[PDB]
Amino acid sequence: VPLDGGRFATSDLNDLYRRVINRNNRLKRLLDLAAPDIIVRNEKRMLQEA
Amino acid sequence: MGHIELASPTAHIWFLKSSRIGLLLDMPLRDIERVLYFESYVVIEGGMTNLERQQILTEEQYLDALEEFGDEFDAKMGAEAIQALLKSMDLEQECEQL
Amino acid sequence: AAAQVLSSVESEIGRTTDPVRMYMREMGTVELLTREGEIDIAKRIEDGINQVQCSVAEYPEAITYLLEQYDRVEAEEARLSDLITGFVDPNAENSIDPELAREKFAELRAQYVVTRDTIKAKGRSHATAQEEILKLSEVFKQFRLVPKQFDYLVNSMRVMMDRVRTQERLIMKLCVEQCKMPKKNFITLFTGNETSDTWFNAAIAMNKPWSEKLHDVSEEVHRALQKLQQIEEETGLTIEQVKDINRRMSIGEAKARRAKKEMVEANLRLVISIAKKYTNRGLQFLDLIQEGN
Amino acid sequence: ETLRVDPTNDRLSALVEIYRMMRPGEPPTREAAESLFENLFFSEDRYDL
Repeated sequence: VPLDGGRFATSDLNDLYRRVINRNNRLKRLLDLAAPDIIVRNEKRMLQEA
Repeated sequence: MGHIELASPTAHIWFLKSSRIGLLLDMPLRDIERVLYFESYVVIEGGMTNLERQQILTEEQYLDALEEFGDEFDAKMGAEAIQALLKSMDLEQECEQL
Repeated sequence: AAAQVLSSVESEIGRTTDPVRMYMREMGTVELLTREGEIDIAKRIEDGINQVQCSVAEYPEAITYLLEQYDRVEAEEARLSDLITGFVDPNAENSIDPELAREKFAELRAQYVVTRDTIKAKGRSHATAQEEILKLSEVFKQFRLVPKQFDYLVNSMRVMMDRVRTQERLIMKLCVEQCKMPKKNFITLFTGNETSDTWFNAAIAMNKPWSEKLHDVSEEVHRALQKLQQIEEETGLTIEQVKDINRRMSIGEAKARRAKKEMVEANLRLVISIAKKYTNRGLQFLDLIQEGN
Repeated sequence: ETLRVDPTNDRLSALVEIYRMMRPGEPPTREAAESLFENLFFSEDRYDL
């Protein structure tokens, strides 16, 4: 929601959703680009964190 | 509500860390993670009994058995392989034995 | 010999909950190449790239598709859009000057119709005909196609390998599963006859009483022959001549991806080198790395 | 009797242990096992009594 002087305010679920969509996006961008699995593995463990 | 497809199926944490998935599969919780974290393969369906099912196989010995059996064996690594471990077994049959 | 410092220590890893020390565990195992590994494999990357460019040079329609698209844009009387970037583009080994795509374009007509009569006359695998199809492969690899439009011309066979193979699969899923034909004899006829319905009763001629009860699907087996031969009827190019492009392009492609696994993993920690000079808390330690890869 | 229960015998395995606890996970080499214990109780810039 907007606070007063241009500053805003967010719950902790907004940003924690952002770290899952991008990892569900970067993993999408790796598979088509014929990536090495050592990249595809380290993408997968960041989603497991996320 | 919104919904996202996941690229690979990933495990739920409240049925991992609590244990409900090792106790369900006869495996330690520490001996699950090495299969999840892309360190060690696990036997999906061993038609050949040289490796018994549910085995923590390093990448070194991974080449050793591959040349022996080719494609006649089954071994994957990751949290979709643990979906494949949960997929294989039978509820009522494995309840019959206990 | 660096696998044991993993496997005698990944047997004893300190219940490691951090995934960076899993990734940094692996990326230090590949040994770094100096001053020549980035050169002789830069050949091998490029060698397999232009191995494909000889095997896509064989498909007689793929050259003419490029022309028939070039026949469209320049004859629309006004075209300097983003198409003319991705086209033919012969490189000197660019604004496409409309004087030089005409005087350097006469040869793709004299290499077109001459390369028709000699393969028509007295042999298509003919040796004297071969050295004009060998001459056709000269004037096309200097026509270095931009990879935006080139991947389509590679993809034009990939959809035809499958359309062959699914029409191979539509013989195996429709007969072998149900009528119980043992496959040790069908592999004699794929190079045996492979043209028309002369093999169809020939496997019935081997009596074998599963082969008698075959009057319900009489309109169902060689029907699928006429549509796999529609690939023959649309191309005019024989089936193992497809399978000498399907087996000749992959080796150029299984050289490329195989070599890039060497060109990437020897240099994985140069990616982490710059990855800590923008390490300010925008995303993560790892979200820059997997972006940097 | 403390030397009874010890796994190691010299410096080249002592810096192994200081590596194999203070930095878990990582496959230990020589200088990274030297340069750690150098810097924990003998570094100027990272220690001051």
